[PDB]
Order: sequence, then C-alpha cells, then structure tokens
Amino acid sequence: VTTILESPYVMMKKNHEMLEGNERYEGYCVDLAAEIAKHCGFKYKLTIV
Amino acid sequence: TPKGSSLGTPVNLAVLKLSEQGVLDKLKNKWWYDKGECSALSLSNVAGVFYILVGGLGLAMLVALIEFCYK
Amino acid sequence: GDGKYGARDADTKIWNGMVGELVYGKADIAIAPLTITLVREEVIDFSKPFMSLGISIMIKKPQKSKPGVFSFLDPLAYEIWMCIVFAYIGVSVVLFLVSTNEFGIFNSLWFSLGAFMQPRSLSGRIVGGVWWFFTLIIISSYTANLAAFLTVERMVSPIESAEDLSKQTEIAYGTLDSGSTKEFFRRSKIAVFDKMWTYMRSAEPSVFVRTTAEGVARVRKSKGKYAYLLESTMNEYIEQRKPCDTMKVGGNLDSKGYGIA
Amino acid sequence: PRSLSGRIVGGVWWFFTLIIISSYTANLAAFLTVERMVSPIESAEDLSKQTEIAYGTLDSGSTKEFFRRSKIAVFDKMWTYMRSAEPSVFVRTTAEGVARVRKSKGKYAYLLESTMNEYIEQRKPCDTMKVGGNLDSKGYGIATPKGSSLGTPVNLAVLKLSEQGVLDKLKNKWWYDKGEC
Amino acid sequence: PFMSLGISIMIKKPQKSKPGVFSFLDPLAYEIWMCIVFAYIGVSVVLF
Amino acid sequence: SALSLSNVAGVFYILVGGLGLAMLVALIEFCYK
Ligand SMILES: O=c1[nH]c2cc(C(F)(F)F)c(N3CCOCC3)cc2n(CP(=O)(O)O)c1=O
Ligand SMILES: O=c1[nH]c2cc(C(F)(F)F)c(N3CCOCC3)cc2n(CP(=O)(O)O)c1=O
Repeated sequence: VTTILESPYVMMKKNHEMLEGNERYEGYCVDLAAEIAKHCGFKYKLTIV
Repeated sequence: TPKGSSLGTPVNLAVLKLSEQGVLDKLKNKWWYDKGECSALSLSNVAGVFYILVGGLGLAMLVALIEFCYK
Repeated sequence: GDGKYGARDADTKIWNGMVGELVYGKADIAIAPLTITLVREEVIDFSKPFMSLGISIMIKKPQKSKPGVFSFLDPLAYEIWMCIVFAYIGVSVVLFLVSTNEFGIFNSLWFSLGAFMQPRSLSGRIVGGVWWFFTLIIISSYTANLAAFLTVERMVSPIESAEDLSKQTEIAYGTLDSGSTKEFFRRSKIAVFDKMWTYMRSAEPSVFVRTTAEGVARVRKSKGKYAYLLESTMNEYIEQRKPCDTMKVGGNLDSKGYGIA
Repeated sequence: PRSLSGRIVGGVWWFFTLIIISSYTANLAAFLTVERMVSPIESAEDLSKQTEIAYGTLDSGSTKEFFRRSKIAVFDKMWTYMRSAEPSVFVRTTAEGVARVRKSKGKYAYLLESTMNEYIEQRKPCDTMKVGGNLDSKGYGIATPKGSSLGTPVNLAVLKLSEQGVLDKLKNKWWYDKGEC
Repeated sequence: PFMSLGISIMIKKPQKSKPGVFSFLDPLAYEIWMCIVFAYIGVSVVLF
Repeated sequence: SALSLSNVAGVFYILVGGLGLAMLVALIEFCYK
C-alpha cells in the first residue's frame, strides 16, 4: 500500500523510533487501510512514497 | 488501483459498504474533532468616548477664547 | 504477602494475593475490601455485600467567598481610572480659563466643586454637557460590565453529576492508569461514560496518575481545575482528613460490592 | 459655596454612592437573569434539625420498622417524632404519600424505597425529587429454591450482566429513557 | 444483588415564585445598609 | 450566592477616609478665622 505522509491522514506516530513496519504510522488513511483489508481479506505493509 | 487489477471490483464495493455503515463518517470525527484540540474588559471601547471629551474641551476653549474678544 | 487483592495472570494462569491465598490452600477465609467480580466467583465463594459502593468524583472543596478589594479595580481597568482623572483635571482647567494670585485659587476651588460631579456662557456650557455625556457612558459601562461578572458568577454551577463532567472541559479529569476504575470507561458503552473515555483516552497531558495518591494532590493543587475519579469508599474517607480540602459529589457510576470470601 | 472643606465630602460621598447604587444595579440584573433555585432538604440529618417541614413514612412496612428498630444517632430522632406526630404522618399507601407532598407545597417530606423514588421523579408532572444519599444499604436479588440446579447458574450469570453493563443499561431504559421528565 | 438501594427522601421542587419584601434586602447586604447609614450619619456629622 | 460585601467594602474606606480628610481640612478652615 503506497501512501503519502500527510496530516491527519498518514502521520508518524510519536514513539515511531521504537516501532517497526505498520505500527510506525497512524491517521485517517491508516485506519482506513486495515478496514479495506478486512472486507477483502489480505495482509499488507504500508510504504511511504 | 492499477488498471484492471484483481482488487478492482471488491475494493470499490467494500468502500461503499463503509459509507452507509457510517464508519467513514465516524473515522473523520475521530481524527478531525475527537482527537483535535478545539470575564474581563478593555480600554479600546472606552477610548472612543475620551477623544470627543477632549474635543469638547478644545472646542469650548475656542468658544472661551472668542467670548473674551467680543466683550 | 504480595499486597494485591485478586487477579488472574492470563499467561501463567496463576491467581495472586488474598483471592489466591484462598485457592491454593493457605487461608480459610478473606475479610477485606474484596470486590465481588465474576472472574473470582467462579473460583472462590463470596458472601453478600457488606458495603455497597461504586465509582465517584473527588473534586476540590469549593473554597469560600471571596477575594478582596481587588475586585473593585477590575471591572473598570486601572488604565481607565487614570484617564478619567487626567480629563477630570483637564476639564476643571478649561473651566478655570473661563472665569490676583489668590483669585485663581478660590475659582479653582470652585471649578473643582463643579468638577466633583452630580450661567449661560456658551463656552463653559458645552464643556459641562460633554462631560456629563462622558461620565454617562463610563458609569453605564461600569454597571454593564460589573453585571457580567456577577451574572456569570451566578451561572458557575457546582459540578454535581458525572454528566456535568462530560458537558464541559474547563475542569480536566482522569482516573488511575491501571485498575478496575479506568477499565470501566474504556469498556463502558453508556452514552455519558462513552464520551468521558474518548476525551480521557486522547487527553494531553496525562489525565492518568501512577498512584492513587497522585490524584488527591492533583485536585488539591489545581484549585478546582482538576477532578479525580475512584471508588466511593476511598473517596468519602479522604474528605474526613486534613486539610479538609476535597469532597465527594453526585451519585456513583456503578454498583459494586465488597464481600467476605 | 465653594467651601473646599466639605467640598470633597460632597465629592467623595458622591463617588461612594455612585459605586454602591451601580453595584446594586449590576448584581440585581444577575438576579433577574439566572433566577437559580435551592432545595432546603439535603440529608436526613437535615430533617431532624428542623420542625417546620413535617415528614413521614408508610404505616406498615420495612421502611416503618427500620426507624422503629434503628439505633443510629440521627435516625433515632426521626422515629421519636413520627410515633407521636399529630396528625398521623403515616400515610396509607405510596400514592397517598406522593400526593401528600404534591399537596403540601413543600412542607411534607416522604421516605420510601429509592427505586420508586427515582421513578416518581420521572413520572408526570415532574414535581418531586429524591434528595441526599440513601439511608441504608439493601439489595434486590434473584430467588431460587434451596438446593436448586439453577442456583449457581443464575448467580454467576448475574455478575456477567452487571460487568458487561447490561443492568446499568436496563435501568436507564425503564427509568430515565422512557421516563417523562 | 442486581440493584443496590436504600431508603430515600422525597421532596417537592420549589417554583420560581417567592413573593415578599425580602428579595430587595438580599442584593445590597444587611451589613452594608448599616454602614451606608453609619457612614451616612458619618457624613452629616462631618459637614455639621 | 448573593452580592459580595468585599468589593463594596473598598469604596467604604475611600469614603470614611475622605470624610476624615475633610474633617481635617475643615479643622484648618476654622483656625485661620
Ligand atoms: O478486589 C479489589 N478491591 C479493591 C478495594 C479498594 C479499596 F477501595 F481501597 F477498598 C481498592 N482501591 C485501593 C486504592 O485505589 C483505589 C481503590 C482497589 C481494589 N482492587 C483493585 P482494582 O478493582 O482492580 O482497581 C480490587 O481488585
Ligand atoms: O421483598 C420486597 N420487595 C419490595 C419491593 C418494592 C419495590 F420497590 F416496588 F420494588 C416495594 N415498594 C413498593 C411500593 O412502595 C415502595 C417500595 C416494597 C417491597 N417489599 C415490602 P417491605 O420491604 O417490607 O417494605 C418487599 O418485602
């Protein structure tokens, strides 16, 4: 899943230095992402453009 | 999505399923308003009544200066 | 030994504390403030509640009225008390030039008596009128402004029910970081407590305290700008200790119970 | 004339009265703006510190027998009043007790179960209200025959409903949500 | 138990109505009326 | 919750102070006579 770093859609969470992968980020499109993956059934990893 | 993808149709449907379920509405409320951050006086008003006062002092000081010349 | 009430570590599947010392054979009975929770009633037996409780709200003791003389110099700002005096002596000096070294002292004593507010010389006539129009706006503004302070001072309603906490935000509020109290709001689905959790979940800075003690001091060091939520039993007891600067308000939030186990 | 002596007395007394009659003009506007209310009856210790406002309970019931048997400091004074109160502060039914408060203009307090108290407060015409904390510590329960097979089942199921928040949700439904106030 | 309770007090809510020549003595407090009469006679004794 | 005597009090002291001030300037009046 490609996405842009933009508030409040996709933002770096505060303690991002300690986390890895997908938990690193948070926002609107972030929560939207998983919800899209729920009603379609697939694993995914968010990458910044 | 890339043209003619496998995810094409299902995603399009799945998105609409999220609209009338009000979760798109609720998500906006979460990051826009839910997580968002959002008895005294002044002199500015009183000042406008102060200049007309001194102006009433400067006009009558002029009427004072014209009444002694006539007499 | 451990100083905990009763919990079930999901990992090791081992109970701890008083509730635990019943199960593993150590103790015969438990006489303490033990919460009758379902997770425990399955493994041990409880008596009927020997004290009906719940979650309450600990607010600062509404300090008694009031500040001092400094509430008089507040409606009409200090700067405005000045200009009204400069203009005051600015009028009586204008009137002084409308009327040999002593003849200007009694007239200045007469122009200051005509200044201490309450013939047809068109000069000094329009000075007295404008001044009257000037002092009129000020005293009208003073009455209007002071009325506002005393209007809101009547409006500031004492935080009573928990729904009051949800309706406003001027007085921040939180619970303990970990415990049955905080777990209620996060899990509760009642309209009132829902919004309460939503606010407290994202609240910055931390509305959550580490120890229960950090909550009481936070209500005593906010002068009423902070409220703490906890069990009713611990709450009522706090109000009966020095310096008598905290109080319980409104009804409880839920219906718990302590029982002999 | 311009007697500089009492000239400032006339001047200073004027400032003294300007403020005062303005402070009255102000705070009175607030009195006509908010018009807040107060209820005299706070606690049960407030019922035994006065006599102007009468009070009573049911003639026969647990509520009556409570004060009659109670040996707590405050509650003792309440029963000594009711037993020899003229006229009989004891009403016949619950409806008569509510009607005795609704027709006393606030000179008659009534003591009942806190359950139906809150219900009465949510039935028309929204005149009464519960005041202060409850007097004792009781509780309703599910009753099953001694040695039943439903014993342990229902009991455990009760606790599951409360922690889930079902009971709190249910009481809000038939008291306040479908209430009329 | 499925609902905690006890005995409570029921009272009748007071209406907005409260006539009488008393709510005029309420704003300007009683003590102030005294001193607005004490400083009052304190003025007439100064000028006298 | 009525009207505070605090605020109003401060104006009572500028008064009796002014009364005493012109109980002073009054006393100096009669002197020069
Ligand atoms: O059975 C239990 N009984 C408890 C009884 C009390 C008290 F009120 F003191 F009696 C307290 N507090 C101690 C200090 O913080 C405030 C309340 C905690 C209890 N806990 C832990 P929790 O319910 O998980 O938070 C239990 O488990
Ligand atoms: O088991 C009992 N449960 C009861 C339950 C209720 C109610 F609240 F309606 F559920 C009442 N009220 C009926 C109307 O007046 C107010 C209270 C009385 C009850 N009584 C009789 P008491 O306790 O001897 O007075 C019981 O015995």
